[PDB]
Amino acid sequence: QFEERHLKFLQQLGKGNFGSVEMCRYDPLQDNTGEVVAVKKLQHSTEEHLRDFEREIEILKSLQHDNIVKYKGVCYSAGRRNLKLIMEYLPYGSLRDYLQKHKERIDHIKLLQYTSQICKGMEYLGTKRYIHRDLATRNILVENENRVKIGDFGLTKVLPQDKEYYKVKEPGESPIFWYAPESLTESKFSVASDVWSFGVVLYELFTYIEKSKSPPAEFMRMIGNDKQGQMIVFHLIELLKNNGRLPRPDGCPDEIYMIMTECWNNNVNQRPSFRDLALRVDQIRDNMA
Ligand SMILES: Cc1cnc(Nc2ccc(C3CCN(C)CC3)c(F)c2)nc1Nc1ccc(F)c(NS(=O)(=O)C(C)(C)C)c1
Repeated sequence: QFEERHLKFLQQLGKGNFGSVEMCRYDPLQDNTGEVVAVKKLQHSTEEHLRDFEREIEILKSLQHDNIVKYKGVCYSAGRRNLKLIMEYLPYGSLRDYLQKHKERIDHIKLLQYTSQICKGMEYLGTKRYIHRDLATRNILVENENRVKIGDFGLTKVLPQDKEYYKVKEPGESPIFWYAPESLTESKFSVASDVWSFGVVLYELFTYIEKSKSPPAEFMRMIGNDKQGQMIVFHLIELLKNNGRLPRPDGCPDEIYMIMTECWNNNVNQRPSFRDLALRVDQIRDNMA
């Protein structure tokens, strides 16, 4: 629906796993009344990466929800090379940077508002049998001080119709410090592993992205920064199997940390559902106010 002729590059917002996002202005009338949008593109437009990207575009086009970033369309060069994904532009950036910038103004009730919105988005994903796999505060965008949206689906996979997990081991490597143990061991991704990584997201939120307190920093301090390469993963594995966990962030109430640790259950079936998570978070929020 979008003509590359009319996309005006303004800035690069960020570059991730094989892709980049740019702030552009769609101005077809050339009269500077066009709207600012986000444009996602691939940087090695391989045929693998391109059909992965087309599956991602279909997934996003199929999602409609207040806490999911709005798909707007696609734009492709002459022929079908240089496929680009057009999305709404959220003006406050990732939840990670936003939380780091306004940490003295954002109180715990606000953190829980964000948490509840994240779990409603994730529950919508699950009702569509989608597994996000990559959920992290860097992937959560801020539309304004009262609304956040899950903002990238480059790793989202559709569950097989006959099973509740999806096995995928991708070249290059991903956020091991957000990954469930079964995803480190057997490359199994499921709603429950998304729940584990939501627990890590909640941890993130209550650390306010303090420098010492990132999951990579805490985990590599717990396993020792002396170790190298592949062995990192191995040690992480057993750190998780001896119930080594991320610590309670400073100032976090014990019930929020208990939600965190309950999503960090080694037993995949004993992890809470996103609807129960929203329930508990909304009732804690109600209690605080
Ligand atoms: C869809 C979308 C709609 N709007 C915005 N708005 C937006 C506004 C402001 C800033 C920053 C503020 C100031 N700094 C310095 C520069 C920009 C911003 F980064 C984004 N972003 C979007 N996607 C996006 C963009 C960039 C990213 F890195 C990520 N991360 S990502 O998912 O992991 C991955 C890299 C895609 C794998 C996602």
